[PDB]
Amino acid sequence: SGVNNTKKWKMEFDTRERWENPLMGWSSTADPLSNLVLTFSTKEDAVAFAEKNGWSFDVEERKVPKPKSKSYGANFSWNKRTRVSTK
Amino acid sequence: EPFDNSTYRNLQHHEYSTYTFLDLNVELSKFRMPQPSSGRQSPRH
Repeated sequence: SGVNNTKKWKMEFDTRERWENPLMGWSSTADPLSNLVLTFSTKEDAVAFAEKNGWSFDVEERKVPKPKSKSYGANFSWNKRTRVSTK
Repeated sequence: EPFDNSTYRNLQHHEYSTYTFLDLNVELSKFRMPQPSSGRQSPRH
């Protein structure tokens, strides 16, 4: 329930083939840019880096939790259906 | 009459029954008045 990991933009590369090593069963791969993920302070800087290096991108907007409206009194309302049946 | 402070008279509680409280609450209801209504028959309704 912590949001400290949702404050920096990230850039990542599409997942590629990941097969099983015949000897022991490791996750063998042949994609060098698989574990490389960059961080960016703002979306514009990230897209500037993507265009600068000539990488096709598809930017997703930053979702933000909509501001709710909490109230302790509504738990014990008299006319409404928000009255809780337990504590 | 002579202010007999020496005796106890609250002995009526000795001859009480299991349902005495609720039974005496029952016929007391006709002296009550219409309870207020909140609208819906239940918070879940």
